[PDB]
Amino acid sequence: SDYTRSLFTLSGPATASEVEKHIQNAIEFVKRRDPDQVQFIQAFTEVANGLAPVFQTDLKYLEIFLSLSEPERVITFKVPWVNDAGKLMINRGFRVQFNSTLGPYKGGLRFHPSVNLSILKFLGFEQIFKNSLTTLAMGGGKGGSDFDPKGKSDNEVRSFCQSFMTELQRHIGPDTDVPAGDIGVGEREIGFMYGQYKRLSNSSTGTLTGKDPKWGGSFIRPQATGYGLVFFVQYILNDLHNGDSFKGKRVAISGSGNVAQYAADKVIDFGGIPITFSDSSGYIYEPNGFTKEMVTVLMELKNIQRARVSEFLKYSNTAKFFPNKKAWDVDTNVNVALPCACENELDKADAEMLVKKGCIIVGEGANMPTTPEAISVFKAAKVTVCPGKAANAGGVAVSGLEMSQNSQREKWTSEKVLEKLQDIMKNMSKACQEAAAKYNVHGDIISGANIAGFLKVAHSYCDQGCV
Amino acid sequence: SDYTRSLFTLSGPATASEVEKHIQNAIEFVKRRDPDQVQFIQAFTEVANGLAPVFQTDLKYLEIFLSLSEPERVITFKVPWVNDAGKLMINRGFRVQFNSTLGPYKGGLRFHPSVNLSILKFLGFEQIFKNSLTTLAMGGGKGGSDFDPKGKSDNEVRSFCQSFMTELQRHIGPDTDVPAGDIGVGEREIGFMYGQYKRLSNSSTGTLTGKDPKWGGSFIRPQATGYGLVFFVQYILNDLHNGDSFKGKRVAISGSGNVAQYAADKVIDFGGIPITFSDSSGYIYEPNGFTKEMVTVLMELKNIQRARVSEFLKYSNTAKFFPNKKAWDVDTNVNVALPCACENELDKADAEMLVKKGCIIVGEGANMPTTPEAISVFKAAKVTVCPGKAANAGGVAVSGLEMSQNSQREKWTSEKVLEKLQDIMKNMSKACQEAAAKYNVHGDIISGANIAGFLKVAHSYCDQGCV
Amino acid sequence: DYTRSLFTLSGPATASEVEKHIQNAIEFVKRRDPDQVQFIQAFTEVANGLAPVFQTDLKYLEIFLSLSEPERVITFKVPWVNDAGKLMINRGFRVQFNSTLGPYKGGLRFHPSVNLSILKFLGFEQIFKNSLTTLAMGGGKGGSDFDPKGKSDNEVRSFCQSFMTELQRHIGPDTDVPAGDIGVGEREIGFMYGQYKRLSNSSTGTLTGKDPKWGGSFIRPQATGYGLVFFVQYILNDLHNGDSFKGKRVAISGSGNVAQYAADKVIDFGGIPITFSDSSGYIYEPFTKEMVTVLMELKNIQRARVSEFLKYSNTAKFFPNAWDVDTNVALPCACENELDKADAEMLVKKGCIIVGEGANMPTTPEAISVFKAAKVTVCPGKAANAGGVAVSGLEMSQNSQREKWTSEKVLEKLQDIMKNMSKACQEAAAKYNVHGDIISGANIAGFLKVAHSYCDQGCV
Ligand SMILES: NC(=O)c1ccc[n+]([C@@H]2O[C@H](COP(=O)([O-])OP(=O)(O)OC[C@H]3O[C@@H](n4cnc5c(N)ncnc54)[C@H](OP(=O)(O)O)[C@@H]3O)[C@@H](O)[C@H]2O)c1
Ligand SMILES: NC(=O)c1ccc[n+]([C@@H]2O[C@H](COP(=O)([O-])OP(=O)(O)OC[C@H]3O[C@@H](n4cnc5c(N)ncnc54)[C@H](OP(=O)(O)O)[C@@H]3O)[C@@H](O)[C@H]2O)c1
Ligand SMILES: NC(=O)c1ccc[n+]([C@@H]2O[C@H](COP(=O)([O-])OP(=O)(O)OC[C@H]3O[C@@H](n4cnc5c(N)ncnc54)[C@H](OP(=O)(O)O)[C@@H]3O)[C@@H](O)[C@H]2O)c1
Repeated sequence: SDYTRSLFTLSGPATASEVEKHIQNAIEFVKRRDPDQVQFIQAFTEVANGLAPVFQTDLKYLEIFLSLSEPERVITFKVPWVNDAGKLMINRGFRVQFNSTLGPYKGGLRFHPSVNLSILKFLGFEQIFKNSLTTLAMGGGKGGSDFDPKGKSDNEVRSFCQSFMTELQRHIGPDTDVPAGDIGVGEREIGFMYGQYKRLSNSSTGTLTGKDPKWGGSFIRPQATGYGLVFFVQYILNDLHNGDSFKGKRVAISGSGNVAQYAADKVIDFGGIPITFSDSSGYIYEPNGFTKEMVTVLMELKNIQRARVSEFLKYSNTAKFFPNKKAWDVDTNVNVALPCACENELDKADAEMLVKKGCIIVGEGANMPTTPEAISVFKAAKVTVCPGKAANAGGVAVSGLEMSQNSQREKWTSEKVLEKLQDIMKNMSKACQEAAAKYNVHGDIISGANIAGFLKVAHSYCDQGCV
Repeated sequence: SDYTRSLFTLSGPATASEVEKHIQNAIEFVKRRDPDQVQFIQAFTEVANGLAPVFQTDLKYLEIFLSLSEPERVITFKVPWVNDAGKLMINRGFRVQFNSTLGPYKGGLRFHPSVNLSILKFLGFEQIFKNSLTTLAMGGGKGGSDFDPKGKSDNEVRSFCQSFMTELQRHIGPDTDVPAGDIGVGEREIGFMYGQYKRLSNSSTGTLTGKDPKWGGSFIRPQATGYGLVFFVQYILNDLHNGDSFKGKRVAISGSGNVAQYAADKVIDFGGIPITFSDSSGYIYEPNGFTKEMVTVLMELKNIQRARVSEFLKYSNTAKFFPNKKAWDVDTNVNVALPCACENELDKADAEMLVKKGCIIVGEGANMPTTPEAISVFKAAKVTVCPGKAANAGGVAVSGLEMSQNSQREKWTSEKVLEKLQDIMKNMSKACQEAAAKYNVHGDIISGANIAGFLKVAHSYCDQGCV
Repeated sequence: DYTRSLFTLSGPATASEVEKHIQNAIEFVKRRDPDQVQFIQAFTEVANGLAPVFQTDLKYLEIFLSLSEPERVITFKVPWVNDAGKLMINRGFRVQFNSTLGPYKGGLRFHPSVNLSILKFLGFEQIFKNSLTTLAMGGGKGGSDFDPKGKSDNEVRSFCQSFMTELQRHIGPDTDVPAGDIGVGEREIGFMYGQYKRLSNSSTGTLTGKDPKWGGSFIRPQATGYGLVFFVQYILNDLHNGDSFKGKRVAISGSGNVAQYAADKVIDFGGIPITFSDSSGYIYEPFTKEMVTVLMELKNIQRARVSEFLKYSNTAKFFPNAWDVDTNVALPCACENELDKADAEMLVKKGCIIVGEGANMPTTPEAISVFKAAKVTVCPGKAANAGGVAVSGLEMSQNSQREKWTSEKVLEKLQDIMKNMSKACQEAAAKYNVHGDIISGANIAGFLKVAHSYCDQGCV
């Protein structure tokens, strides 16, 4: 029942070495088209290599992957605005509308002086497949500006947000493109942009996500990524570790932001014991673990005071702080590791420590926390690694549930949103295992997440005539 | 109260003979407007004759009926496309937007060399009143082209589908007109047309039904018509036969396609015993019935092997095959007959056999299976006949549920779709019973389906000012 | 100035200070687009030509910098199926740079070399060339890396239709009117117009370069050559005290459409075209209208060399491997950098008083210094070869009026555009204290009309 077979030049099975040669030809082609987009080339390389098992079954999938690598539409535009000194400023705005096969373009907006086309293309490309994994009808996109919010008054941010949306509104809509927040775009910016969009469009629709619950926002948004991480690991523990669970397990958490805080809260609900938190200055350790009340104290320190983790020692006599050390160094048995801080935070040496300390599963809350060599250590040790692209998708999944609520003109209760998120992570975990088994890398959830995300997009793309 | 009375020339009660004359005047008027639309004239005649009891209460309903017989909008358009040899081809495309009183125009697309305006008008006119019966907010329409898919490559169908949708997209939309599949338009064509519509409109909406579950499709689509038939008959048995049920009932099913297969499955869920299946070559018979396992084997033979019913004897020692005979000929008591093969399959002699064999109810899975002379035999014998326009509407009902899921941006589970389909058939059966009791006679479900479908449109038409 | 308070830089500056500020502007442009080599060079060259304006008020350098950011750039995937039935994906672009003076206007280029940096450089320069025409046209440029060579007519048709299926969403008669360029001629304009009309369900002037049977204009082939002669003639009257082409021996380089029709209009003005050229060599006849027709037919149908025509004229002489022929007005109409320092000294010694550029940048910088010292006026190409874009604007006017003009009416309007363009260049040169420098005057006039209008409109 393949109606698009004739369109593709490459076809049929291939050996592993043949597939790498074809992947190299694809990477070179991407290089020639965009010679200096370093981040985008690297993202294409990583995703392609993660799909090698699929390409071995049929090389047509590599051709589909290459055709998806070209964005459907990119809009770059001048943004004029007047600052509080009365001077004209000009910034660059972007919206990369990468793929809409499974639904409207979906993806955050980043306001940061480092923003450029290469960065937004790399984030938008990966966003296609993370959004695919949520099982929701969402395509992939990303946008933003080189506008730097730092040092700017509230009114200057309002002026820029209004000018930025004056152009962007022409290209977005509730069934077309639904942007969201990112670095530099939080509740303040989403509100300013929503007001401008509503005024110009003369409509109240779900054209942005991350909105305040008072006007179209959703519950569980702050907790989504941390909770979704724990839901995913809990389901992987049951399915792959023969009925195991978080109950009674000591959990080493890195990071102390929203992902780490709310992952800790859900671990406690499941009976686990979170023992560590961390930041760039060091890590704190509670030998008998953190309680919900203790996590609340930490949340106030990080979210209100924006303090270092060492400050928690003022509130707990049992807590110990270790400067310039990672959470993985803690001297105690650790049964579960949840890196929720930043990319490359868990390296080869960290993985070797955790294996000896008794770690059975790793759950990635941050993006690409585990180094390639650390993943090799865990694979050899038979320690399951839950990939971030599936496990940390709770935030975008709730963004889709926000679109659903706006489409339904109904605000769900917090309990209903939480049930929907857990069920999404349940279905996502099953899809990863099934994809891994079908392609003969059983138990490789990292491969299963790459395969499941890509294949739904690829098959639908051919269903739709490859346009 | 009555706010439109002054608008109508015909009014008031009328005798049966007066109504017969007025129907003739209406038919002649329809002929003069479209002298050579043979199928449309016949469709207008058959629906009109089924509504005589309503016209006897108030002739204004005949004037409303005549006004509904003129489509709100018909669009015909040239469709240029280039075949695989590089030669320009021109086909004719159509969209008959017949009525939108109860909701957006809803109806399938047919690609077949026989397609013309008269055929699409007859299907679109009748579709108004079946879609009304689903209780859902759907109008009536039909479209397609004289394009002949036979002998065409996948690429040639893709080329035609894109050019066809290039024009059609201008006249349809999620709140305006939602086409679907039909003969010559299956998933391949729905996929190709959806991709083109998405590209031109720059939107992801439920503007087509019959979509794949990966991008906006619904569960229960294969099972919808067979399940809905059994749901409808079950409710008629409870309401009209004083708590009767499918439990313990021997069910003679004709046909061996999708309707027959899934009707048997739902019969088993309700405790009935399906004893027969049939095709053009003959019928097979199981004295003690078919199990779900036996139906599964039959489904594989028909859907994959494309075999005849006789092949099933290879898998069952209890099965018996009778060549060149109808399922109604089976020598055993039959309590329920479900004709699911084709029009006019159950004639006067077959009905006389079925009454003597103990048949208490007939449920039409196919279109017009029961001949007029067979219906008279059933009426005298007090055998309930469930009209097909209500009993086989499960497919269109699920298409409405697909629109609901797209509007809500939420994919329902199989179980939720099935419950909603069952509730639709419950309210449809109650409405048919109530209309028959109020206007013609208790237990005449055929009259009740004609009346209930028409009156919801007619009263809504007057509510809306007859525009 | 209602916008004075908006600008950080203000007030007069010395020549060295302007050089410092221009360098700061260039560095800012590089960091934003580090690898857009052609665009950086384009920003640099245009900025240096405006240094006299910047010295009067640094506000203009800040305006120039804000103009260097496109209003809108759209890049899009173009899927199409070739004659073998295989899916092909190409990249399409539309750089909508500036709309201050009117709808975005600029050609479409289909060539494998096409990329964002090139289209930005052409689109930026197009803003100021279109401003010089005096017509209400902004600046833009677009195209695709699609390569027409080796493609069948049907493959070009399929690509053009898919390309326009996306492009139609962003263009329109009052919004953006694309045109042809390398790789986009009558064939492609026709295919794209058909797709646009079908999707938009309208017949409007959203493309220029259209066939006269459906919205096209006369004088389209002849515009650039005719406009060059008009511009030089008006400069001769204005700056050389009533001088004219009549009786003047005209050394013309090249043998394309520009050189041919420039020769035809030179003859109409009473001048004597003495030279033509090709890459293999140049011919010199101590030519008539009949001879030019033969030369055009021989070159345009046979695709022959100029030497082949020398067999057809006994008076013609061919020199293998145009300024070198010696005899008692120079019009370079062949290619860039064709006129070097030594050639300028040759021509000055031969007595040439005016140079008219039909090609892009024919005269080297060192040659311009030689002509400047000799007081030989050089008419910049960006004004003199703008006749094609001017007639494209006249095509928009005819479409807006739903009236097809006679050939005579189109030609009169093209001539009047060049009369007003030459005056605007001269007056700008006088106001900024470089009298007779038509090159600077063309740079100044094109920029100032956009910049002042940009401030009038609130700098949005
Ligand atoms: N929706 C989401 O939130 C979401 C979803 C998927 C992935 N992610 C990824 O998750 C990470 C951030 O999660 P978040 O939202 O909780 O962000 P956040 O609020 O910035 O928290 C990040 C935490 O990591 C810490 N950190 C950074 N570098 C570190 C290092 N080298 N060693 C130890 N701690 C370090 C930070 O401490 P300092 O304050 O000292 O830097 C902070 O406590 C990023 O990688 C992000 O891309 C987030
Ligand atoms: N499924 C739906 O969406 C839907 C909805 C409403 C109404 N219907 C109607 O229901 C009927 C069947 O639908 P389906 O989906 O089951 O189609 P199908 O898959 O073609 O099955 C039709 C069955 O009837 C048999 N048949 C045809 N002519 C016959 C004859 N003269 N005597 C005995 N058997 C005969 C066919 O056997 P052969 O292979 O020998 O022909 C086949 O097994 C048609 O009237 C259709 O229009 C279907
Ligand atoms: N035509 C327009 O609409 C237009 C408008 C504005 C500006 N221009 C500019 O004008 C220039 C030429 O335009 P065109 O219409 O004449 O193009 P064309 O019709 O292709 O003719 C160009 C001619 O120049 C010749 N040539 C190339 N390099 C040469 C060299 N080094 N010495 C002598 N001759 C050389 C070529 O001779 P061969 O036959 O041996 O190749 C060719 O015949 C280009 O720079 C173009 O951008 C054109």
